[PDB]
Formats: sequence, C-alpha cells, structure tokens
Amino acid sequence: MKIDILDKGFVELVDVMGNDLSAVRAARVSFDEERDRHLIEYLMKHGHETPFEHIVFTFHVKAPIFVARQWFRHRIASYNELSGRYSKLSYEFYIPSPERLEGYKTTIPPERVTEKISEIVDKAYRTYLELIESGVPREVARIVLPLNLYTRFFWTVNARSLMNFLNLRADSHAQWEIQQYALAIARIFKEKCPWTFEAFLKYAYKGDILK
Amino acid sequence: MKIDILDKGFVELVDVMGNDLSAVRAARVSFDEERDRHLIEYLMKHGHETPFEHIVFTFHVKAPIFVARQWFRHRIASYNELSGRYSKLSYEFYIPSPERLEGYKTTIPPERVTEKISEIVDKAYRTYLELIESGVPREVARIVLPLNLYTRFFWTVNARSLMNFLNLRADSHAQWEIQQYALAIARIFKEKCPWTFEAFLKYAYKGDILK
Amino acid sequence: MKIDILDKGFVELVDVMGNDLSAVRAARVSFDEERDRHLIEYLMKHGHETPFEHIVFTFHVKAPIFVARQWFRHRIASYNELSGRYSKLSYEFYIPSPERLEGYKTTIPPERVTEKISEIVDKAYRTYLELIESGVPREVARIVLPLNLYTRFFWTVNARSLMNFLNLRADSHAQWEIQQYALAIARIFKEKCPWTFEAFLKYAYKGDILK
Amino acid sequence: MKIDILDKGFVELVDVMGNDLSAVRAARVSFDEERDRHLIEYLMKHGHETPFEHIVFTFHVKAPIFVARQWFRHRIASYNELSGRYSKLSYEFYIPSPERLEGYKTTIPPERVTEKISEIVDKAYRTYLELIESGVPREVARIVLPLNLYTRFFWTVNARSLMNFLNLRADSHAQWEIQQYALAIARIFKEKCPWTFEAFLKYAYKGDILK
Ligand SMILES: Cc1cc2nc3c(=O)[nH]c(=O)nc-3n(C[C@H](O)[C@H](O)[C@H](O)COP(=O)(O)OP(=O)(O)OC[C@H]3O[C@@H](n4cnc5c(N)ncnc54)[C@H](O)[C@@H]3O)c2cc1C
Ligand SMILES: Cc1cc2nc3c(=O)[nH]c(=O)nc-3n(C[C@H](O)[C@H](O)[C@H](O)COP(=O)(O)OP(=O)(O)OC[C@H]3O[C@@H](n4cnc5c(N)ncnc54)[C@H](O)[C@@H]3O)c2cc1C
Ligand SMILES: Cc1cc2nc3c(=O)[nH]c(=O)nc-3n(C[C@H](O)[C@H](O)[C@H](O)COP(=O)(O)OP(=O)(O)OC[C@H]3O[C@@H](n4cnc5c(N)ncnc54)[C@H](O)[C@@H]3O)c2cc1C
Ligand SMILES: Cc1cc2nc3c(=O)[nH]c(=O)nc-3n(C[C@H](O)[C@H](O)[C@H](O)COP(=O)(O)OP(=O)(O)OC[C@H]3O[C@@H](n4cnc5c(N)ncnc54)[C@H](O)[C@@H]3O)c2cc1C
Ligand SMILES: O=c1ccn([C@H]2C[C@H](O)[C@@H](COP(=O)(O)O)O2)c(=O)[nH]1
Ligand SMILES: O=c1ccn([C@H]2C[C@H](O)[C@@H](COP(=O)(O)O)O2)c(=O)[nH]1
Ligand SMILES: O=c1ccn([C@H]2C[C@H](O)[C@@H](COP(=O)(O)O)O2)c(=O)[nH]1
Ligand SMILES: O=c1ccn([C@H]2C[C@H](O)[C@@H](COP(=O)(O)O)O2)c(=O)[nH]1
Ligand SMILES: [Cl-]
Ligand SMILES: [Cl-]
Ligand SMILES: [Cl-]
Ligand SMILES: [Cl-]
Repeated sequence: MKIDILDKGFVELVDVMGNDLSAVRAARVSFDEERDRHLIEYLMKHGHETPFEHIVFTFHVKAPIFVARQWFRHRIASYNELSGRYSKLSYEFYIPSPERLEGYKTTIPPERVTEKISEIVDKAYRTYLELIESGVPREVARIVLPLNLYTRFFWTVNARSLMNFLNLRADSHAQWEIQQYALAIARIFKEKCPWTFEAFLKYAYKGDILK
Repeated sequence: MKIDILDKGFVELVDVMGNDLSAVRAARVSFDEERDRHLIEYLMKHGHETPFEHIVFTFHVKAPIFVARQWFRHRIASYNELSGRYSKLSYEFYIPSPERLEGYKTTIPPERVTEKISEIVDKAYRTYLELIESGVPREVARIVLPLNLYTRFFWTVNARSLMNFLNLRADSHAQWEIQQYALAIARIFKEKCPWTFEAFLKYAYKGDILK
Repeated sequence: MKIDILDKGFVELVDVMGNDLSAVRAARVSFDEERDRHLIEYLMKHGHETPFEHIVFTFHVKAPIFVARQWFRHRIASYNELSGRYSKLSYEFYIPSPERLEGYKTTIPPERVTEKISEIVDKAYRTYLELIESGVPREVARIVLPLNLYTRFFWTVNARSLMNFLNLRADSHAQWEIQQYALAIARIFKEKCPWTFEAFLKYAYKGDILK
Repeated sequence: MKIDILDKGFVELVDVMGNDLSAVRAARVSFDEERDRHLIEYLMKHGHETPFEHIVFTFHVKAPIFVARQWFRHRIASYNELSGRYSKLSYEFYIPSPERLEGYKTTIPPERVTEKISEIVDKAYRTYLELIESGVPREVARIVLPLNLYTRFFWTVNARSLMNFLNLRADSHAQWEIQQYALAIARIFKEKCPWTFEAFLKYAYKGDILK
C-alpha cells in the first residue's frame, strides 16, 4: 500500500507484524470471530490499550522537513531519516497549491504566493549547490535550505502509539499538511486491522476528521 | 520455535517482523549480501543501534513470578500477563533441581532443600484454594502464593531492546534462572537474524555467557 | 510528607522538581496568577499534556509485592527496589483487615481468613530462614515467600505519567490495595501542584474515586 | 548557570532535582562520603545505571533548527519548543564563523561563504515577512525559512539519558555545532553532580572530547 501525499510526498507500508487477533491473543495470553471482535470493542471502550502494542507497522514516508519535525515529536516509535551531513540533498520542495490559502483573504493573489515560495527555494538550493561545489562541507552547506525541503524516513510504530498519533494528527488542530499524512496512515491501519480501527473510531478516537 | 526452560517453563516465538535486511534498509532509507553484512557489522561496531529497532519479536513465556519480576524491569518493551485478580491460578511451581545448589556447602542435603520447597508451596496452594472455595475474592486469596508460582505472558520487543536484555540477562551476574530464559531468547534471535546476532556477539555484546 | 498505607506500608515524598509554574514556563518557553492558572486549565482541557512532564517527583514506597507488581507496569518512570538476591528479607507481610472482605459472603468467618493468611506466611518465612541458615543462597531461598511480603522502592515519575497512574490506579477497577497507595500519591500531588491537580480533576481525570 | 553557544545561542540550567546522593540513596533504598563516592564509581564501572535516573535537569536552550533536529532525536526526555504555527518567528540565524571551515580547502574565500549564507537568510526572512504581511497564515509562511533559524526549547532529562546524550553528542562524530552545546551541558552536569560526572568520564563515557 502506497499513497501519494501533497505535491511530491508519500506514505508506504513496508512491513507489519500481527493483526486484530494479535491483540486478542496477547490479551488472553493464548496458547470465535463474534467473541474476538467483542473483546476488541471491550478493550477499546474500557481503555485497556496495552494489547494493541503487539501489532507493529513499518512505514516509509517522504515529507517536508516542517512536517517531519512535528511527526518526530512522537517518541514512542522508531525513526531512521536521510542525512544532510552524509548525502547531497535533492532539489525537491513542497510548494503549496493555491487552494491551500482558501479561507484567507490575502493582499497578494494566491498564485503569486505560490511563485514567491518557488523563487526563494530555488535561490536557496542554488546557494546550497554553490557552497557544496566550492568545497564547503555538506553538513554546513545544507543550513541555508528551507523547511519545505523534502526528506524521507522509516517509521516503526505499534498500534497503540499509532492511535495516539491519529488522535493528535488526524484532527483539525494539527497543521493541514500533517493531517494529510495522518489520513493516509489511518487508511493503512484500517486495512490491516479493521476490527481495531472500527473499535478505535467508535470508542476511543479523540480527533474530529476520521469518520 | 519453542524451548523448554526450567522444570515447567518455556519460551516460544509467536511472531516476528523483519530480518537482517530490515535494519540495512531502515538504515539506508531504501526504496549485495557482502555489502549488507558489512553494513550490519559497521553499525554494530560503531554504536549505530537505531536501525535494529525495525526488527520486532513477540514471545510467549511461561516463567516463575520471581523471574518475571526481573524481566518486566525492561521497560522498552510490551507485556501482557495472566492475572490473579481475573483467574484461578494453576498449581504449577518452580522446584529447583538438586544441581541448582552445586558449589554451595549446605547443612541439609540438597534433596531435602528440594522437598522443603515442595512442602511449603503445597501448603500455600492448599490455603489459596481453601480461601477461594470459602468465597474470598481471588485477588486477595492469591496473596499467600509464593514467588516460584508459574505465570505466563506475551512480550513484544525490538532487536535493540532485546540486545540490551541479552547484555544484562545472558550474563553470569544475572540470576541463573533468568539466564536460562535469556539463552533461549538468544537462540531464537540468532535463528531469525543471523548477521545481526553474529555482529552483536563480535562487537557489542557485554555479557559473559554467549559465545 | 509521609502517609501510612495498609497495615505496615507507606508513601513518602523524597524530592520534587518544579511546581505549577514549571508547566506554564515550559509551555511558554519563558525567559499574572490569574492568567497562569487559566493557561493550566487550558492545557488540561485541550489535551496539551507535555508541559506537565517538566514537574518531577521522587517517592519512597513500602508496599507488598503484589501491589509493586502492578505499580511497576508503569514504564514511563524510574524504579529502584530492595533485592532478595542481595539482602536477607524482613519478616513483614500484609495481612488484610477483616473489613477487607466486607460485601462478600464467606463460608468461613473473616477473622479466620485473617488467621489462615498469618499462619501460612509464618510457615513460609520459617522455611525461608531454615534454608538461609542451612547455606542455601538467598536468591533461591526467597522463592518460597508469598506475594504479600513487603518490599520498598524509590519511584521517580513526572506529573504527566503520574496523571496516567492516577487515572488507572485511583479508580474502582484497580485492586483496593493499590487504590490506597494512589490516594496517597494524589494527596501529595495536590499539595505540591494545586493548580495542575484541580485542573486535572476538572478536565482530564478518568477515574471514579478522586473528587 | 548560563553559557553562550555559537553566535547567538545559549544553554541555561532552569532547575535540577537531586544530586550525587540521590543516586546513592535510590540505589540503597535509603531511609560516609568515602563510601558514597565509592558506590557511585562501583555503579558506573559495572553498568548499574538506573540509580542515576533519580537526578533530573531542566534546561532552556537557544539553538538553530538543524541542531534542534538532531537533539530532539533523544526520545528519553521531555521537550517544549517555540512554534512557528503559533508565533511570528524572530530574525535570528546562525552564521558560521570563518574558522568553521578550517581544514577544508574551498574555491571561494571563507569570508565570502559567510556572506553568501547571510545573503540567502536575509532574502528568505524578507519573503517570510512579505507573506505574513500579505495575510498568509504563519504556519505556511514559515516554510521558506532556512534550517539555521534559531529556535528555543525547554528540555527535561535525567542523568542517565544525559550520559547517553553526552556519549553521542560530546564526540567528534557528532556535528561540531551540537558538540558545542554538549560541552556546555557537560559543564553544568559536572557542576551539579561532580562524583557522578567524574565516575562517568573514568568508567562509562564513550566519546572522545570530554577529559
Ligand atoms: C495541534 C498540536 C500543537 C502542538 N504545539 C506544540 C508546541 O507549540 N510546542 C511543542 O513543543 N510541541 C507541540 N506539539 C507537540 C506535542 O507537545 C507532542 O510532543 C506531540 O503531540 C506528541 O505527543 P505525545 O507525547 O503524546 O506522543 P509520544 O511522545 O509518542 O508519547 C506517547 C505517549 O507516551 C507517554 N509519554 C512518552 N514519553 C513520556 C514522558 N517522557 N513522560 C510522560 N509521558 C510520556 C504519553 O502518555 C504519551 O501520550 C503540538 C502537537 C499538536 C498535535
Ligand atoms: C544483575 C542485575 C542486578 C539488578 N539488581 C537490581 C536491584 O537490586 N534493584 C533494582 O531495582 N533493580 C535491579 N536490576 C534491574 C535494573 O536496575 C534494570 O531495571 C534492568 O536491568 C533493566 O535494564 P534497563 O533499564 O537497561 O532496560 P529498559 O528499562 O528496557 O531500558 C532500555 C534502555 O532505555 C533507556 N531507558 C529506558 N527508560 C529510561 C528512563 N526512564 N531514563 C533513562 N533511560 C531509560 C536506557 O538506555 C536503557 O538501557 C538489576 C539488573 C541486573 C541485570
Ligand atoms: C484495572 C487494571 C487491570 C489490569 N489487568 C491487567 C492484566 O490482566 N494483565 C496485564 O498484563 N496487565 C494488566 N493491567 C496493566 C496494564 O496493562 C498496564 O500495564 C498498566 O495499566 C500501565 O499503564 P500504561 O501502559 O498506560 O502506563 P506506562 O507503561 O507508564 O505508559 C504510559 C503511557 O506511555 C505510553 N506507552 C508507554 N510505553 C509504550 C509502548 N511500548 N507502546 C505504546 N505506548 C506506550 C502509553 O500512552 C501509556 O499510556 C491492568 C491495569 C489496570 C489499571
Ligand atoms: C554521529 C551521529 C550520526 C547520526 N546519523 C543519523 C542518520 O543519518 N539518520 C538518523 O535517522 N539518525 C541519525 N543519528 C541519530 C541516532 O540514530 C539516534 O536517534 C540519536 O543518537 C539518539 O540516540 P538514542 O536512541 O540512543 O537516544 P534516545 O532516543 O534518548 O534513547 C535512549 C536509550 O533508550 C533506548 N531506547 C529509547 N527508545 C527505544 C526504542 N524504541 N527501542 C529500543 N531502545 C530504545 C536505547 O537504549 C537508547 O540508547 C545520528 C546520531 C549521531 C550521534
Ligand atoms: O502542530 C504542531 C506544532 C508544533 N509541534 C512541535 C514540533 C516542533 O518541535 C515544535 C515547533 O513546531 P512548529 O509549530 O514550528 O511546526 O513543536 C508539533 O509537533 N505540532
Ligand atoms: O538480578 C536482578 C535483581 C533485581 N532485579 C529487580 C527486580 C525487582 O524489581 C527488584 C528485586 O528483585 P530480586 O533481587 O528480589 O529478584 O529488582 C532485577 O531485575 N534483576
Ligand atoms: O489490576 C491489575 C491487574 C494486573 N496487573 C498486571 C500486573 C502483573 O504484571 C499482571 C498480573 O497481575 P495480577 O492480576 O496478578 O495482580 O498484570 C496490573 O498492573 N493491575
Ligand atoms: O549527527 C546526526 C546526524 C543525523 N541525525 C538525525 C537528525 C535528523 O532526524 C536526521 C537527519 O539529520 P542531518 O544529518 O540532516 O543533520 O538524522 C542526528 O541526530 N545526528
Ligand atoms: Cl535532484
Ligand atoms: Cl491446576
Ligand atoms: Cl525482621
Ligand atoms: Cl526580530
């Protein structure tokens, strides 16, 4: 499962351990489907969340740095990210669509906002490359690059921590850009753990986007 | 893979996510085997441990309470255990073999130590059952049961946290009983992640039992 | 602040870092009291919990093993506990009061339950000491001791993790014995962080005992 | 204690809980100085690290985003940071000194590298302000700002996690800029916990800068 996000981003599921029944078993310490689903709903409605820690996902995510900065605040998870110390960074930036400013009256046209953002990221990358090609170490040269630069990372997260992520990021209070990533994560979670996901939405989910 | 431990215990692998290449990919943020193995050795010799967090195991363990008490100190992991509040606990106790006291001069024969331990656990269980059958709540009745009572749990742990567990518990300083569990865990880890395990032993393992 | 719990237990505050204003500052990234209290209520009502991580407590707790087993499931915290490998364990056991069985019809008198529990713990300790004095290693001898043995530990926990503890343990679903410890912890928390505590009760606390 | 770092940064100690004796007590589960220091050295030389979790610091740090990105990878800690969604961000950027490129042959003079970096950050901030003043939401406008923008955060971290931070960041392999922050953190740690710090350097510290 891979899902395009923003202009150049994505979320892809790399691997998964377990399923709805992993939670039921772990909860039972196990050596019918009606009862297994009822147990899942029971755990979720009563706040017994530890059984869902036995379901684990790994994702590969391509996202702008400002999104990754928010995402990496989720400590109960594992990350490995592309390094600007160790590699030349690619010319790939998130440029908002003109629809991104719908709702806001602006004293310059939304298409001109879009062009101003493109212009400055182009000048910044041009400076970065000039510095690199003059022998400035990569780890110093990259400091001129803007926060809308794309980066990539692997994320390994269990279903309990993923539910926390969805409560906080699949929600109107989160920045729109990370909401879009959260909606993709939710779609994948629903596909792999349908009983857990539906019970989550019904009983435990705290946000206001997923339905 | 299931391995008998002590007189009545076991360790069984329930599920696993990933393999040696999960660490190599996560480390590379990947979209030959000589080079993949060399990278693993490189990460291990230099202390780059986060890539190993993307390999995850779930075990089902049957162990005495005093062993479980030590094991559950490992916080960077997930546990679900049989409850003495919620179920009648089974008459199953760890009785040391007479060889357990080899090295120690004792003023009573090692076989008589073994019998004294059996005798007291029998009296304790008899009291527990008397209390249960008189209508004492299970959660109170069980408090008379000794620390050598067997319990069971599911344990979900990533390879980095598992390496920490092995450093501390597959080692002469750990209590012999948990060492035996750690040796089983190591065998399973070696089988599922041979490059990681061998690199761990060569470069990072801090204990004094595994070879 | 020290508070007696059960027959022989206690909870004592050893140290604390910070206060209500630590959360306000951390939240503001700070270089009036009406507004500082309003901010605390705001964070709590909206689920902004990370600012409360900057308030930290250390407690010294004396509790029976079966209570400690439940308590030590709280992973987002730090523990150091008395060792039965490293010391001779003291003859101190939790003996329920006869009022502990109020609500339950029992086919033996509650005072006789109390005596049966005393009798078995006395026999168990007598066996433990016999084994110790015959040269059995402490770490083996102790396995005959029951779960109502008292132990002692230091617990270092931040206010966010403490609120989670109180949601789960200051609640009717938790075992009565640990509820009594949780009520003491809550009293200390209220004393040291009154604005945070009152805002917690009003907006975020999930249990059904604290008022 | 406050220490200037880089051109415009700082590290300041806001609060601390405990001292060397907190570790000794927690380790002993306590109800002379020669022996207390010997215990600290003992714990450190043998890898008994949990007692140091009972010493906790809070710092206020002003650092460029690229430094903060590395720092916030340390998950076993607590953070609260200034938000570009919620505030107008200040015109403050890290401009490397010309000495930062000592060792590297560059095909443009180090002073001209310094000017090129200043020039691009000035153009970027000018764009950011133009967008803000045209009614673009702050959370979108800020995406044009470079990684050398200064940010500020509160960091609450225990001494065990701080030792891990120092092993990794007070070391030649870490980026020079974060090394400078780590050296300041080490100075503060040494001042507040001299026995722990000296024992750390002697027995456990894995880096190659602190002496
Ligand atoms: C709309 C929005 C606005 C935000 N604005 C800001 C801001 O202005 N500044 C800012 O710095 N941050 C901000 N954040 C980030 C926020 O403070 C958290 O870092 C982020 O939401 C991750 O949440 P978490 O701690 O629950 O997740 P994780 O770190 O994954 O933790 C998961 C759970 O584990 C527990 N936990 C983990 N570590 C600890 C610990 N050390 N102590 C106690 N419990 C722990 C908690 O129960 C937590 O819910 C914002 C987040 C959102 C959604
Ligand atoms: C031989 C032996 C004797 C022992 N004797 C005693 C004893 O007498 N009393 C006693 O109480 N305990 C004792 N322990 C338990 C020991 O104190 C640890 O709780 C246990 O070894 C788990 O280790 P850990 O913290 O590394 O593992 P985990 O808790 O899984 O943590 C893994 C890693 O995460 C980090 N970590 C996790 N949480 C935190 C945190 N809050 N702060 C900082 N870093 C964190 C550390 O880097 C740690 O190594 C003993 C252990 C051994 C092996
Ligand atoms: C009434 C009651 C009955 C119980 N019955 C049982 C039982 O029968 N069997 C049993 O095994 N346990 C039982 N428990 C224990 C329970 O499963 C938890 O271990 C305990 O409540 C601690 O909760 P916690 O994980 O929220 O706390 P902590 O471990 O302190 O974690 C705090 C927060 O950090 C987050 N967190 C920490 N680590 C992880 C992680 N690895 N992944 C995801 N999120 C994490 C979560 O947001 C969590 O709320 C019972 C608890 C209660 C209160
Ligand atoms: C020179 C250098 C280069 C780096 N290059 C890269 C890079 O190119 N890409 C990149 O993504 N990162 C990079 N890092 C970051 C690195 O991968 C770590 O995220 C960072 O060093 C924090 O280390 P930590 O996990 O030990 O600390 P913390 O996250 O604070 O954890 C402390 C300890 O707790 C334990 N721990 C905490 N959480 C878990 C968990 N979920 N599972 C198992 N154990 C856990 C471990 O014992 C750990 O040592 C680099 C770091 C350094 C110093
Ligand atoms: O919605 C938000 C706002 C802030 N932050 C965290 C991420 C950064 O560490 C810091 C500042 O982020 P921005 O507000 O600048 O995105 O707070 C989030 O995680 N989510
Ligand atoms: O080798 C040991 C010794 C102690 N402990 C922890 C477990 C308990 O929380 C406490 C006391 O354990 P015993 O020494 O009684 O086993 O310290 C361990 O984890 N391993
Ligand atoms: O109310 C409970 C019930 C269980 N447990 C955890 C503690 C043990 O690890 C295991 C079994 O505990 P008992 O139900 O036997 O107390 O589950 C709790 O933390 N709280
Ligand atoms: O020395 C380093 C290199 C990388 N990273 C982490 C931080 C980011 O999440 C990611 C990329 O950082 P840079 O290499 O671009 O600084 O890896 C570090 O923590 N320290
Ligand atoms: Cl490119
Ligand atoms: Cl049986
Ligand atoms: Cl005594
Ligand atoms: Cl300004």
